[PDB]
Amino acid sequence: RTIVVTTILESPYVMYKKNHEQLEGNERYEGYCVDLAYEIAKHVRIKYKLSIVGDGKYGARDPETKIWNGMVGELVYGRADIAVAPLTITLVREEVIDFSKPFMSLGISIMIKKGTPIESAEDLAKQTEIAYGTLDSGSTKEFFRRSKIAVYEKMWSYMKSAEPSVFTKTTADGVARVRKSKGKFAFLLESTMNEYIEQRKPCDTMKVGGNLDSKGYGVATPKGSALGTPVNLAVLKLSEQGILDKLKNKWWYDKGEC
Amino acid sequence: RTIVVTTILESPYVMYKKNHEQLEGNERYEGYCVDLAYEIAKHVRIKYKLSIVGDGKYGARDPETKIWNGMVGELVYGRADIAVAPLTITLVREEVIDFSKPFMSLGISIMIKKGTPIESAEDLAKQTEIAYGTLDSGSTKEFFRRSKIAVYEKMWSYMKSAEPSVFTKTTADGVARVRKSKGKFAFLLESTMNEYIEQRKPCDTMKVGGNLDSKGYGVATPKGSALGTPVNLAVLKLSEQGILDKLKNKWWYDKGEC
Ligand SMILES: C=C(C)[C@H]1CN[C@H](C(=O)O)[C@H]1CC(=O)O
Ligand SMILES: C=C(C)[C@H]1CN[C@H](C(=O)O)[C@H]1CC(=O)O
Ligand SMILES: [Zn+2]
Ligand SMILES: [Zn+2]
Repeated sequence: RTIVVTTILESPYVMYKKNHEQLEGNERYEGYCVDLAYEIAKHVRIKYKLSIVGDGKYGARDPETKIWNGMVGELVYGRADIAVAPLTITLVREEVIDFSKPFMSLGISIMIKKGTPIESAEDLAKQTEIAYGTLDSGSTKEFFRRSKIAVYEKMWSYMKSAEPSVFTKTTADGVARVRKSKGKFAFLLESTMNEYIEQRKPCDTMKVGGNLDSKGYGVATPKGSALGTPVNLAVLKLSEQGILDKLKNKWWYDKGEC
Repeated sequence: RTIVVTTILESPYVMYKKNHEQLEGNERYEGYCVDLAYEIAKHVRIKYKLSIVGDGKYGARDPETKIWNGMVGELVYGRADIAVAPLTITLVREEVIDFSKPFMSLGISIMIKKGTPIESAEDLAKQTEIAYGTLDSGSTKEFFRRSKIAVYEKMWSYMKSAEPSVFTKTTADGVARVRKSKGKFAFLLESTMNEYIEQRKPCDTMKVGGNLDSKGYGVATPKGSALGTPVNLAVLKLSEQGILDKLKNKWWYDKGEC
């Protein structure tokens, strides 16, 4: 009866509240995706419990074992009913779970320390004084691994052999590396996280140039679930009421520190 | 066996070629959605025929008869297998047909003649010297009709009573009215058409301000169709190959006249 909603810690989508150790159940979390889960549950009329995904991953298939990890895996193996997180809509995931229409749009983008002489991906690809990298797993890394576009193929060729490794484990690590590189590191990450960080102190990063692609985050359910259709319609309803726009403003811009 | 693909004339999505009267079948049309139909058909492996929708409408339900008109109606009543056009993904349509993930993103936007002193929707709502309106039917008009947001409610209140009528029948009429108003008419229309027109001679219009909402166009199929899943995956595949970006550039920007 109580619906299991898998998600993952990532600012400002899902975060522990400051006093979370005094709170219980859903009340210990806050963020965009926390607010979105509450609005979807009200429209679909369900009771639910937020569960943080055990392995801390989003979702990819191990090439050797064929096992799906992360939140995707939770849905595929029947351990969760719905995933609500910044889970990028990609063909390999859509083949195994269902995604709602997108609740947020985004693209891969470039984050630099203010003053770095880079304005585009082409600017990065042409040189190597300024190192650049992606998270060590995820949709952005796969974008580069799989691209057949000249400039991105060149970038992937550089990133896979660069030493020391240009890959980072978490968004916070990628950000700290831009901040502590003295302008010699640029981080390639989703425009949404890039936009959020650009409004946080110390106000020393910025998003530069256009995005390299155009995609969306979606709410995900197992294939065949009776919740899929109602969740999808709930997302469109919230879009048309202006609620997704209000939530983005609330968590990115209303209390922007810059 | 041959798949019926319903669509509609709208530049630069679907247009007759200059010598179309000497050509037959699919070869008489060209445009973004013509190229998109060809790429989807190749991936899904189907033979198809493009049919221009008889009533020249996109899709809405008559409040008296309950009958669906336009391309949506063609799908619902079984007269077409797929619709490929700038058909906006909206909750009322998604309740009755299936949409693919979005192949293009867009929002309602404002088109002005160069020099008009308007930079936002708030600027329009505050005054009446510069008249403003939408197409007489479609998603944009319904956006305003249904909005509960203060500024848009005020705009809808003005538009519904304004005399002479601020509504127009077609994009071309709305555009001609901006061009022939001497700066006293602004047209509210989807950002995609706004962007296209801004690159056509005489180069005297522009898109101003941000978009008022954020949505997408989708390829549509009847509910239950065996083509729905393969079409959806085809759209994601083309997105990830960069083909949707290439097609947008081809039809909007590569031969831009401005
Ligand atoms: C935060 C992470 C690791 C996630 C979020 N969206 C992508 C995903 O759904 O794969 C990942 C980021 C990216 O790959 O840059
Ligand atoms: C061209 C037209 C009348 C269509 C295209 N997209 C919207 C639709 O799918 O309703 C309409 C435009 C708009 O309402 O501004
Ligand atoms: Zn704790
Ligand atoms: Zn003819």
